[PDB]
Amino acid sequence: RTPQEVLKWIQDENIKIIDLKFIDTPGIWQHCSFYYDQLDENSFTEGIPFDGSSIRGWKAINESDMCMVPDPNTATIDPFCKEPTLSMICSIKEPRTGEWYNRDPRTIAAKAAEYLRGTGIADTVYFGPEAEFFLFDDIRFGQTENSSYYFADSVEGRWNTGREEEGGNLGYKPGYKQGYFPVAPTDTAQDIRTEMLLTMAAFGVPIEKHHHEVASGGQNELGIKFDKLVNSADN
Amino acid sequence: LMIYKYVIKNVAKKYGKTVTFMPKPIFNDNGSGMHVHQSLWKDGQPLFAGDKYAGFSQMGLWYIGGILKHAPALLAFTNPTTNSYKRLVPGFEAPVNLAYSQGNRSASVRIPLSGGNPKAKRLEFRCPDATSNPYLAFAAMLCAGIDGIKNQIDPGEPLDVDIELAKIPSTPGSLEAALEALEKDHEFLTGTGVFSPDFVESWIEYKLDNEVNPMRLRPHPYEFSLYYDC
Ligand SMILES: Nc1ncnc2c1ncn2[C@@H]1O[C@H](COP(=O)(O)OP(=O)(O)NP(=O)(O)O)[C@@H](O)[C@H]1O
Ligand SMILES: [Mn+2]
Ligand SMILES: [Mn+2]
Ligand SMILES: [Mn+2]
Repeated sequence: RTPQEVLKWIQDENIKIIDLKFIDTPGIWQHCSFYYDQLDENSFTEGIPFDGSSIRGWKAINESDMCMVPDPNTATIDPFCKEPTLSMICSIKEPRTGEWYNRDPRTIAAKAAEYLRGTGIADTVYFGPEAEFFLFDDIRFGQTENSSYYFADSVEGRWNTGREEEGGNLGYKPGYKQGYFPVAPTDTAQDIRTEMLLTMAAFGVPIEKHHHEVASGGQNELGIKFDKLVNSADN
Repeated sequence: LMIYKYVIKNVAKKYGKTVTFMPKPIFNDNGSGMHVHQSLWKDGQPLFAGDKYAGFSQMGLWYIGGILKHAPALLAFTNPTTNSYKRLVPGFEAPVNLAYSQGNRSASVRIPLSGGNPKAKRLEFRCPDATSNPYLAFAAMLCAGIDGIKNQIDPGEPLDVDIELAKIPSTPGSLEAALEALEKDHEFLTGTGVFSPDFVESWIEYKLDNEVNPMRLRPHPYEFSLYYDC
C-alpha cells in the first residue's frame, strides 16, 4: 500500500478518525487520534507533531517537539473502536534535523535490517516470537509505607478448588504445571483464543495456532508465523 | 501414661483448648509419636549395662533382637490406628527402618548416649504412638524383649547413617498389615499366658470391623484433587 491508496481508502469508506500508534523506549504502545482531514500526503513524509518530552526515555522539555510518520503498509481498521477508525504504526522523525530519531526503537530496528543488507551475509532475517501470557479475572496490587500486596485471580486457578462461586463451583481447575493442554471444561479459553487469533489476522498478522499453557490460572499462548525484523516487531 | 493423658486433656479443657494424641493430625509437619525407653533390672542392678556396642550388655542386644524381629506384630498394639501409618511413612520423619543405633534419631531402636552411667543404659523403641493402650503396648514389647533373650535373637549390626534402603527390613505400611503380622507372629505373647489367643483374635476382629473396613469405604478429599476430572 502507498500514501495515496491509504488516502483513497479514507475517502471511499468515509473513515472519520485515524489512530496513529507508536512504541516508547521501554516497550509500551502509545497513540493519538486525528480527524480524517488532518492526514494528507505530507503526513507520510514530514509527519504529525507531538510532545516528545512526555514519552519515557526521549526528549527533554526544552527540546520537546517531535514528529509521527505513519507507515501506509500498516493501515487496517481497529476493531476496538465503535466509530470506524483506521490505524497506522508510526516511526519518529526529528523535526530539527528532518532525520529519523536515534532513540526511536522502530528506527533502530530498520537500521539493524539495513546493516544486515550492508554486510553481504544475508538480505533477510526472519523472527518468530512466541509470547505466552496469563488471562486473569482480577488484579489488586499496591504498596504503602506499612504495606505491600498483590492478589491475582482466575476461575482456572487451582488455589480456588474449595471456594464458593456464583451458582456454583464447577470444578475442572487445572492443577499447578498441568494446564498444557487438557480439553474443556479444564480449558476455559478456547473461544477467546480463537477470537484473539482471528482479530489479529484481520490486523495483518500471519497467524498459525493457539493453546492453553503449562500454568494453571489462565496461562495461554497464541502462535504466529515468522516475518522480517521490523514486520515481526510490528506483529 | 493414662494419668498424663487425662491431666493434659483436662487442663486444656480448663483453658478452653483441645488436645489430641493422634499420630498425624497435620499434613506436611511432624507427627505425634510415643518413643518408649526400656531396661531390665535385677537386685537393683541395671542388666543392660556392658562392654558391647554403645556400652550395652549381650542381654540388651538380645532384647533389641526380639523387639526388631517382632516389631511388625508389635505395631498391631504400639501403632493401632490407620492414622499411625501416616506418621510411619518412609522419609517423614521415620522410624520405618527396623534397626538399632546410638544417637541416630532415624533408626527404629535408638540407644541414647548415657553419661557413662550404667543406671541410664536403655533402648528407645521409636515406632510407637500415643493411640496405643499402654498396658497392651508395654506388655507386648516386654514379651518380644524376653523372647529375644530366650532365643537368643541377634539384632544384626547397627546402622549409624542418615538416608540399598531395601536391604533393611521395614515396618508394616498399614493397620491390616500389622494385624496380618500379629496373626502370623503371636506365640511370643500367647504361649507366655500374658495375652490369650481369645484376646489376640478379638483385637484383630475389632480393628478390622471398626477401623480398617469403615476406612476402605469412605472417599478421601484428596481423591477429588487427583480424580474429579477423569
Ligand atoms: N526458518 C524460520 N526462521 C524463523 N522462524 C521460523 C522459521 N521456521 C519457523 N519459524 C517460526 O518459529 C515459530 C515457531 O513455532 P513452532 O512451529 O510451533 O516451533 P516450536 O519450537 O515447536 N514452538 P514451541 O513448542 O513453543 O517452542 C513460528 O513463529 C514459526 O513460524
Ligand atoms: Mn509456549
Ligand atoms: Mn508453540
Ligand atoms: Mn525420643
